[PDB]
Amino acid sequence: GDKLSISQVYHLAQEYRDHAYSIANKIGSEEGLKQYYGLMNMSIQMFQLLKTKCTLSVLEDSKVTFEMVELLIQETYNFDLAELYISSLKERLQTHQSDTDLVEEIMRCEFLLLHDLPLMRDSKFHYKIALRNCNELVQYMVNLQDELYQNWASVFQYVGVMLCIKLKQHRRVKTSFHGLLSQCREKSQWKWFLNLCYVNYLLNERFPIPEDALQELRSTELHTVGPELYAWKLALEMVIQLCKDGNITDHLNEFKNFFDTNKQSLVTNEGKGCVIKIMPRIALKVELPMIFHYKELKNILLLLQSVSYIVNCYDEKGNFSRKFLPKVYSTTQKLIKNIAAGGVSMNELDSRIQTYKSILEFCEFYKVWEQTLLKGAVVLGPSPGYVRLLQAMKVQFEGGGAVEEYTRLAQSGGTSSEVKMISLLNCYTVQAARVSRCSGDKQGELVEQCNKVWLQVEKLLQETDLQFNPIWECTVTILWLFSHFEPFSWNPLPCSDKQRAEYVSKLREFYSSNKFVNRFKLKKALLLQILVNYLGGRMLEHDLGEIYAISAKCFDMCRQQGGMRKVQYVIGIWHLMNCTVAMRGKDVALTNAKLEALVKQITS
Amino acid sequence: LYFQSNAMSYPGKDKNIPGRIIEALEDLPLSYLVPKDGLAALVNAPMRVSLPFDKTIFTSADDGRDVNINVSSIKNEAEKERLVFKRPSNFTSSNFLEGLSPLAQSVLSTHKGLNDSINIEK
Repeated sequence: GDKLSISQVYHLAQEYRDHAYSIANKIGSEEGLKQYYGLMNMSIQMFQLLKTKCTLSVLEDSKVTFEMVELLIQETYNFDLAELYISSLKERLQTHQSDTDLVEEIMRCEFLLLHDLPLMRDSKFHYKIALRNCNELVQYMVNLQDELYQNWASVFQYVGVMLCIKLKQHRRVKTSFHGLLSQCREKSQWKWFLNLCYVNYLLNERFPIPEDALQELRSTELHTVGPELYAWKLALEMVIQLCKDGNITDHLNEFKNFFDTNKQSLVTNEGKGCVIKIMPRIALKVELPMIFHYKELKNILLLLQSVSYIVNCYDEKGNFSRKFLPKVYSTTQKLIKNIAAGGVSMNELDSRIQTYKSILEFCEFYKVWEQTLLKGAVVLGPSPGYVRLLQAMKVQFEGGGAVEEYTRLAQSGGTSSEVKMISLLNCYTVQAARVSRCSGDKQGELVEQCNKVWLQVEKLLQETDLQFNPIWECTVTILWLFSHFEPFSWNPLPCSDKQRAEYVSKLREFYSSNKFVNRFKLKKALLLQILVNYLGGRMLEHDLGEIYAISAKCFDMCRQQGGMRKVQYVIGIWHLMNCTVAMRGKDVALTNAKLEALVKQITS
Repeated sequence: LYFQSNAMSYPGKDKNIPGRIIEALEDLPLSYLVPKDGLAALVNAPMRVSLPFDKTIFTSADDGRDVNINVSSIKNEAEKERLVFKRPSNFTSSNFLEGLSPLAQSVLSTHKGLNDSINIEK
């Protein structure tokens, strides 16, 4: 029969695989896809040839099985088959474990069984099996006083956490992270890595970040953790500022200094990933190509910076976004076009391209969003609910109310809480506006809805980090006061004297910090800045000179963005009074004229 | 309650225009609330954590082992073993045998019938 040496078959299996990796970035048609998988097929079959037609030692069997199964996991849907090979390997290793050093191999079998296979499966049923068995494994290993098994137990505690995340067991995740982190050596690369996983998970869910995790993040040392993981730290610190609408100047400068001194490290290390040596013979490789590669990282940072400036809109900060989102877009297009091997699966490159495409979708989305802010009209879907949010806002802009649109969006299960809450707040604003202008007949159906929608806002806000976002906290205060006090509404909702003082006290904090001449500081969101000063000027200011100066500023500020004419008109009524009281003839004339001009535009 | 505004007359007061601030917001989305969903996840993915296993095998030059190399459409359990490769969402680009060793090329050609590879979507 036709024969080859055992090493020749092994090297052929490797050659077929490594050659597929070498052309993995060159698949542009069905033909190329057939050839790519034709190679992988041969590689797998050659590996199978070794396992079925040869007598392999435990180490040989381990190596061959791992390389083969690696392909089953990354190239195929044959997960059950992969699992059978690893399970078989595991049982064989256990038979020789007494007289042969095989711990490394056994632990890798468990990693494939509990981490790699379940994640690729992405099945809830198998996630539960994995989590159950993983906890069983950890329990068994912590009972071994040996340092090797103690460290391995830590790795699989981390696997368990990742399984909890996929199962969306958020209370268990937090509990597991804390228990996991508490057992790690302090100021170690391993602990700081896990803490980064923790913070990122919390940000993904917009959960409040505990103080200790925050301090742990800030204490992360570059020279202990390496330039790759530190870039991730810096990125996360940027996202934190973005989520709280904080200032990013300091955080930008940190990235700047980081790049100046560690650019070369990222470029020379590009592709090789990040290796965390937990112990001798316990090394974890971490890959985050968007963050670990220099070009990809700057591209992400430029996106985050631009998103942070969207709300600014009309000023120099806004102009930055309009200028550099196109750059992010074009850069991303080139990253897709010039994607390289290797030697990684075509399917790895495929997932990276999919993420690149999402970035393109973010660029378009925020382009539309910034224009909507600027013009007061709507003319992507990178995240759930974004498309129908823009559609709902379009209806509201057209005086359609869009209650049903917002309500349905706030009720869908796939949408983030942030989108749900934007929908609920706009919905509350509409309903509160209707309570004000509608007759006493429909007042009954409108106030309950206000109270209903409001409790929903409070509930979601209380379980997100938005409660610590001053823009969001101020919006809540403003909307409550507008809906509970004359002359901001014709029919204010009922409230206790304690509630009034509560919200009036919140207003005082935001207004004293953001008055037209400290984390009460609001970004220069035009509409927000005007409403807070309007509300503060009406409720908190007594001096005529101060009231006039504020009303004048509010009045004039409205011109900076479209869609502000009805707001400006109401502000105009207020300013006219202040002119009338102050007996300022010239200012009465100009203000009346401006009101007349606004009426003509509005009633078109 | 009394306020000077609603008491005194002004342009548009008789028109259908909001005279109080909450009514002015009925057709104005609070668009300064810029959603940030997906951005944190963008930092977090794509991400891979793996266990590198670097151990050389088949190094003994004296090794004498060699290998004999000459070797449905209904829902079945046998399809567990039959390989199904992953249809990718994208093409990674807008003759792949080139570079293969002669032996690799020869074995590939001899077993061309076994290359009726099935590619499927999730």
